[PDB]
Amino acid sequence: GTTPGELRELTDDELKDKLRESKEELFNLRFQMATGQLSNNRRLRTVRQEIARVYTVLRERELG
Amino acid sequence: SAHCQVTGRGPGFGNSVSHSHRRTPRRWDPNIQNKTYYLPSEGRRIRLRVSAKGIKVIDRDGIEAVVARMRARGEKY
Amino acid sequence: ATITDPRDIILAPVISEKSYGLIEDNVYTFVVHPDSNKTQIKIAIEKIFDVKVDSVNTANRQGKRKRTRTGFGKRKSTKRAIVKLAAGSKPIDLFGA
RNA sequence: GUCAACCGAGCGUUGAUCCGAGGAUGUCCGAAUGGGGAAACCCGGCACGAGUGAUGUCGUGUCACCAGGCGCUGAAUAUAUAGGCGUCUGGGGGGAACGCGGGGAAGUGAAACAUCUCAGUACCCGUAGGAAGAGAAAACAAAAUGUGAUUCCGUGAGUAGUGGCGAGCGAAAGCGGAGGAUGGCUAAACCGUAUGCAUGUGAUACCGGGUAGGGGUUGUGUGUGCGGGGUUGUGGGACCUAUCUUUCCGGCUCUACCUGGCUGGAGGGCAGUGAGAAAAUGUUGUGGUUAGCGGAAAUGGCUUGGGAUGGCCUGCCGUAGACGGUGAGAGCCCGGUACGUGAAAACCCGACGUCUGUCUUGAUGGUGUUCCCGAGUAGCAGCGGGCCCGUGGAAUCUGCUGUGAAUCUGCCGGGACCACCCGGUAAGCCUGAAUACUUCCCAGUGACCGAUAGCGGAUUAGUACCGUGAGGGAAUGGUGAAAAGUACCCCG
RNA sequence: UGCAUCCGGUGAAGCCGCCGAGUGAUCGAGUGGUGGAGGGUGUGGGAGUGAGAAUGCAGGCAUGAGUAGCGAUUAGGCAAGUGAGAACCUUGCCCGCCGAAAGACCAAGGGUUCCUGGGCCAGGCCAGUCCGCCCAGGGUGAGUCGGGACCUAAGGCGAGGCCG
RNA sequence: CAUAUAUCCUGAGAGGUGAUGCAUAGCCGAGUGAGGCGAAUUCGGUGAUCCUAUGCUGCCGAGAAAAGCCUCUAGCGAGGAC
Repeated sequence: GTTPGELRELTDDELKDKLRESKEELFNLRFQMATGQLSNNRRLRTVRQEIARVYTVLRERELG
Repeated sequence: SAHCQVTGRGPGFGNSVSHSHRRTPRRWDPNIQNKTYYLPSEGRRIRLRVSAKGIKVIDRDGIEAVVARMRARGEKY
Repeated sequence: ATITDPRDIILAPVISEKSYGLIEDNVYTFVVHPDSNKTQIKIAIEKIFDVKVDSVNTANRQGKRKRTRTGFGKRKSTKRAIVKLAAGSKPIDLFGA
């Protein structure tokens, strides 16, 4: 649970930390989903969105 | 044809004749030739596709003049 | 920026009797991205699990072609990759059978 | 999201779903463009970065082709060039019609048919634009004291005419109108210039006379590129030469001095993103477009009916009785209309102030003669196209060859041609508005269709199916007010 | 459709009718059944304005007809089986056929037809518990195999280029 | 200097290993089908359209190219070769 103004406080390397973490989460979720060990499907959507936000912020900071 | 170069005297397309007509063209070409010339400025021999008319133009007008006029048209001489 | 993550290639496991007969003797089958390859998959896996792969394989699968009131549709192709972990032998826990 | 339900798991007043404008990401093919290729899939290089014990691998970029400019070199070969290497900017293809230039048929009609016509149509090519092209008189006209760029519409006119004088084709002038910009910019004579191919009065000449140092502002030539001057028809213009001579000075006229003529700045004026030079600037208008929003008045009464929006009887609103839906025809239920509102951002109009130039060192007229007024062109001859005009007595406009002139007592036209008069001043260039058109978008109208109709397509529609391929090319709408879609039992 | 008026969920149209009418094309504001929302009248206006024939078009249905055929020249059978249902499906023992093929392996080509589980209103020229049919799920693993990253022929494309 | 069965090259195959293995006849009960032990494994004939053979012989119709392999230098050359 994050938002853009919340993230814009974070510097780059912190963003990459959260980025890699979220990708690990997405991976573990896909395995759980196959296995059937998952119920809250929507976390996939949420994580996918957060990754998009993070790349977006990086590109803002690279075109600013 | 490769097309003239100093003027642009391209073809034309006639048609009929006498003795009853028949409708039927016969391109009226221009008379281009392959005369060459010499540029004393840059020390070079140039070959062109120029009609006799254009040769007339040259000899009463120069060659430098003509190549400048062709440079305008940007022909790939 | 762009960040190569190895966990975006490996998409998912495989869950089936063949796969489990392989797991009984330490061979694991995953589903990968079509434009992957064996060196890339080897590196991804022996990074992610810090475990010692020695040989990798692959396969392709042309998707099935079902029918509909509309007409003749078609599922998606894939690429299945098959890994034989070496004598290191730490099974992949996150699999969850 | 949906046909399209079902299930699961969630989010949301901290403002979700939804709508609008701008951005970001943007796999692979495709002009496709690193090389290649059976389109969407195979192989690489170079710089950097990530990664392995090293290789393999991975990520980010970039590398095609030509045209032009600039830069380095100048092969045979001497000048030097083509070419080679690097860098910078362009172009490349798609499109529904509309346009301009070029090419360019035939079936048909002629009761046959070739000339003719169908048609300079279809089609093909090359290039465009939001419109295009044409466009400022080398024009019309007829002695009227006329008109005054062009284009598109109405008429003249199915006429004068043309035509195997057969089929058939077919103007223009003139007149009324729309729109108005009766519009601008150049070359040449002549100077000042950098030059560049040449030479040497090597001197009485380069300049305002003259007082003059030099001893060449090269002395004289000749084209080139730049800047002035000059843009016309009743002819004008450059030299010449008087007159009034509508700003201050800095330096210049080779030079100190009197003048004439330049090179600078300054108030100023004019104009401006104009066709007439070109870029951005910041204010900027409730100016316009791109989401929307409010919005008047009956649970009215009796009856029918499953349901009243019906009938009958009572009221009301109305800058709103257009339309549609709602369980049966609804101004007063809903959606919305008349009407008024509304834009942080982007886009378009002008508006401005920047910014840019531009005339200002000036003009009106005089006066007698030399010079210039767009050259392989106009004209003439030979074959041809198209003009009402089919080679005819056949002008004007033109295409290829061959020949080939002058500059104002010049030249071209006024339907052969000649003399007179008239009009106009070609061979350099730009020019808006009226006009034509709709792939797409927005809002509406219909004495148009209403599922064998209407777009081929209300239904998966250019789909299925057919064909190797270009290419053809279908069929199928309706439960009811709402699924309340027959729980349960019996035969099977 | 313009205009004026009339009927209509207290049941219009449309359809099946009965009874009747008009000199005819035709008519019933004359009534019944079905059915469920628009229609009639008079005057004018305008027409995609009247079908029985085009070896006419589209759909549906008949006669032929419950007839011909049911796709080779190898040939089937008995018991048991599950099953609602068995000439054909599973197994057992017989029998018979090909045996340089009617056997085993590749290339082109096709594209899940392969295995398992379930299924039989469509299909199979009969029926069917069966099937290449239907549904879901599963399944194809290459340093050495056939190709590419290695090369070239026929031929193709073709920078520059020449012609047009 | 050379004619040798010298020397070298190429090369079907026989032989040893490969193989203390595998696998096979069969037996056992076992019943879906699981299974487990598993003997001898010599000698002759016959005979390929297959291999040496891109060989050999003969004839005329006179019989793909390039990569690859080996080699000589140009050159990169103080580090590396096996």
